[PDB]
Amino acid sequence: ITTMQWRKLKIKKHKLRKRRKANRMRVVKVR
Amino acid sequence: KYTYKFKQARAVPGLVYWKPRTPGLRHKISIDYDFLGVYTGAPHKDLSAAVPKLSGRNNHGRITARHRGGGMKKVLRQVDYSREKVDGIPGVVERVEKDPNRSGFLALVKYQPEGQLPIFKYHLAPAEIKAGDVLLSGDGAPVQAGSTLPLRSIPLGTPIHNLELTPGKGGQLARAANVSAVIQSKQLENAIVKLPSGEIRLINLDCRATVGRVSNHLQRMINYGKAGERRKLGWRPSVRGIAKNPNDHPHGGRTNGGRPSCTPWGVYCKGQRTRRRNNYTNKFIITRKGGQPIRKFAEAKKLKAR
Amino acid sequence: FRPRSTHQEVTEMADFKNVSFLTQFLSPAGRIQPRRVTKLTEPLQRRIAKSVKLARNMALMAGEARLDKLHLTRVRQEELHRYQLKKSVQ
Amino acid sequence: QNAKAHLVEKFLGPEFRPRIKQLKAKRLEAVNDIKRHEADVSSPEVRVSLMTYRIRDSIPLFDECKKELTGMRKLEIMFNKRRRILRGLRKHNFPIYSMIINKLGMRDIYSD
Amino acid sequence: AFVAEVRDGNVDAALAQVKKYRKTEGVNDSVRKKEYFLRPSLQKFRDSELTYAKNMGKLIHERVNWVVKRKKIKL
Amino acid sequence: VLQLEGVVHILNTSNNIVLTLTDKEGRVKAWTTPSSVGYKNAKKRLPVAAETAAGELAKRALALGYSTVAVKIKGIGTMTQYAVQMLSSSGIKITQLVDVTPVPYGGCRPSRKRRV
Amino acid sequence: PLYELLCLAKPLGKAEIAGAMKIVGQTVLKRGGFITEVQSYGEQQLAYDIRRPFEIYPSAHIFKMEFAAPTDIVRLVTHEMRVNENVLRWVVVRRPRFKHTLQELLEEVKAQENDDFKA
RNA sequence: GCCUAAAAUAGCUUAAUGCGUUGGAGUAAGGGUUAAAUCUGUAAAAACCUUGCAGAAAGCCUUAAAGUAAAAGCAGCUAUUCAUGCCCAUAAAACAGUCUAUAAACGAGAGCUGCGGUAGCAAAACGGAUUAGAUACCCGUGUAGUCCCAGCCGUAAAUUAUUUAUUAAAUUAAAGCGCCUAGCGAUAUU
Ligand SMILES: [K+]
Ligand SMILES: [K+]
Ligand SMILES: [K+]
Ligand SMILES: [K+]
Ligand SMILES: [K+]
Ligand SMILES: [Mg+2]
Repeated sequence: ITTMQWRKLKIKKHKLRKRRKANRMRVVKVR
Repeated sequence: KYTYKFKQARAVPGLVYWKPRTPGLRHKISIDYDFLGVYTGAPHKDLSAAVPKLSGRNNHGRITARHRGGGMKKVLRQVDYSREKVDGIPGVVERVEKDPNRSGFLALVKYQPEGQLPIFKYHLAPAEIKAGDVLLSGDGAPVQAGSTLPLRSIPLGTPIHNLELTPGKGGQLARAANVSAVIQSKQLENAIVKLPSGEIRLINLDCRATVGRVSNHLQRMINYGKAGERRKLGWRPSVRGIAKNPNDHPHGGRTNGGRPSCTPWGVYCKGQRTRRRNNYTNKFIITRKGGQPIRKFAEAKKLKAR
Repeated sequence: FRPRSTHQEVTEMADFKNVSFLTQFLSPAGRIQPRRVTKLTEPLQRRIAKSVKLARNMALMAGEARLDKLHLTRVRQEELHRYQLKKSVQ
Repeated sequence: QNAKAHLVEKFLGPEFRPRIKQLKAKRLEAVNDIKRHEADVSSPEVRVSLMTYRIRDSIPLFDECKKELTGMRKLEIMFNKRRRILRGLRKHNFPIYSMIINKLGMRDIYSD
Repeated sequence: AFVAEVRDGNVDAALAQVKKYRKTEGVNDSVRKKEYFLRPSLQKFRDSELTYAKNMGKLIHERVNWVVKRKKIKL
Repeated sequence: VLQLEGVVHILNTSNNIVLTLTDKEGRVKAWTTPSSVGYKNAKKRLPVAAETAAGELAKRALALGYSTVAVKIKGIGTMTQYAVQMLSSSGIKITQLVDVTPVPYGGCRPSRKRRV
Repeated sequence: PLYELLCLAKPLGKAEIAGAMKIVGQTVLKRGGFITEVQSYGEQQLAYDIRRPFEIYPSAHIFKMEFAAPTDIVRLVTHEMRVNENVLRWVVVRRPRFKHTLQELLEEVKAQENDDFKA
């Protein structure tokens, strides 16, 4: 795998982690 | 701090984790005395006495200690905190018993003086003493758990308990479950000792102490699951100050906490000091709990007056 | 030219007690010399290093030169002279 | 001073030796009945017996030391190897297979 | 602990000996290591760079030595 | 009066140089530093500041009667060269130079590297 | 196996040193071993001083003992050294079982037979 | 018989560092930056000679790893338990294989629960600077964590595909598998 391929995946992983933390402390999870 | 994960795990040995069959058993955690080898029967007949409950009432018949009374029958044990009687005679431990009046464990020791009958006594059980062990006191005894020696024959770093303030009155300082004290240095006629609360104090070198700790390491893991569990021990409920009426408590009014928190008699209870500034015992205290020097406490309002 | 001990001598005298013998493999500052300087086999290199480390634990050697123990050289020579005289008389 | 022969015997004996050496000495003596001749140490009867004895001695060892994972993995490897050896003997030489099972008190569960 | 005696007031000579002791007995190396912390994976890379520089210097002077041996160059 | 043998301790740790004069038992008699002479935050790292501090210490040492001294150096730095030379040229005789720089056998974790 | 004990004790009198040595010897004998060598080197000056909480010892008395005993003797000897307060530092090291290897013995046997065969 | 940077278990050593540490001596700074300041001191600090207490880590040897520990990984000293590796001398008449559908065990660092410990370092946090802004990089303090014991979690840019023959490698031909079929796009459902 190349550096370019790593960077393309990096952005999507960051977005998923951010959303999960927001729903960590909510009654109704946003999905 | 109790958490429900701790009870679910059911890891620590020596505890009884009651299954949540009923609402009053869900959070209940107790001590398993059988698994530890602790006797939980009746005390020795010649070292015990039955007494009535006082329920916090003095000779005038008025309540002086609140929230007491209404428990089970009370029986008291006689404990020999000073082993000066049996200095030379060795003792053999017969049993380790539980006493509902204290948080530690008591040990029953039999002595056999030459030319006399056996003698029975109660002693505060050290951390690692079991039935059949041999306990010794006085000069010529090893520095091991369960031995009582004067402070002049104890190493600095050895933990100790049941320390005497006065030369022969008896041990008074370190008694609670799983507590100990250490010696930092020894001067001409005094030793610097750190107490369980973190206070540095001067104690005469001719006082005696016991090597080791106290014999209950499961005290802080207990959880009473019911109100009635502490009723059986002899404790009564108490009412919050802000729940009462104005004629009963300073917090009585309809509003909650109109004034800073205080006792039922109006004394601030969130930091105001109660020890006497000019107490005679200031000459023996070097550092108070938290690290405050004695001079800072003794001379604090005198500077403000000046 | 400097003295060199034979590999047979090393295997027979490589012990933590023989501080004098072990000194030949230490630098003037008191550190262990590498194998490329001692000219020893790998098994012999390990034995010498372990002997020195064990001697340090027993206070028979110091990890480095010490300023407060500079009189030992005088002491060792004085002890050596007495021992030689005693054995010669005997 | 006189010589102490009783001291020499103790030193040359198994008294002053590690535990493993003493155990291994007993294992060899226990196979004196099934070996082919006085010096047989490699016949299938001897090899299987020695592996079985090692397993029995290792059971108490790992009940106390439950964290020595390296030793357990070695034991597991030998455990599987012995099964395949017995599987081969049964298919090709039943009479030898029968003797090993009878001597060691095993069960006939090594078929395919 | 290195002790350098001063003879005839030649302080500069004593200073030269002190520098030699530090380099020979590995005092400068200890100071360099303790200036700041590096992970074992980063320390490995640092050691490679230092060895690479040493090898380049050895190669350069190997070329010069051959010229001197053959052509008897007075450098 | 002037027949006094002393010790001069030089500490240099990449930011400042500290010179202390002591007797042979370890009791301090005088001490100097670049900031005590007039050189401040950024100017304390110059070789001129080290020389001035060394000269001032020598003047006090001679007044007290210390003419023969031994120099103990701790640390690796460039200021030690100038301080030692100034002491010799100021009239103080130097008999020995001793290096006592410590060396941990393992030790504590240093701080992280600056990502400047 | 064969073990060797090196002990550094305080420079006290002979009676105190003898008592410390006797304790180790009886421990070996009780377990079922025997002692081969007993030696003393007197008071020696160390490379650096041994420090106790309030004491400094620049010298010590050194003696050595060699004994053969079961593998359980090491813990017993270690306990005795810790309990005794006249001992400053100690170490126990294991030694080879035999002086001569099997190969060396065979060569001697062969040489003897050759002499007999020639005779 | 010896050896071991192998694993588990138990004892022991201290170079340096820290302090609401002891005594002596001495007086204005110490610390830090591109340049400064916050911060620590003058009510007696740093520096120097001494005293006490404490945790972590293992200079030279020391080098790859050449041990390969199965992989993750592994060098302060000594001993026990156990498993390897070396020499020298033996042993087997019939038995022992490769690969893995399925199943199981081991498994860095971070993280979670309880118990003990807390020097140094350091997420978060709070101040001083830099800058158009600095919510970052730099400086000063500094809690979890890093450490010990018992559990949970099973994730890495967590090594070169495995085996036979040939071969320094390579190349050539086979045996049993897993995975890929343009990219892009889910916290889909189970
Ligand atoms: K209430
Ligand atoms: K009110
Ligand atoms: K992990
Ligand atoms: K990774
Ligand atoms: K493809
Ligand atoms: Mg009401």
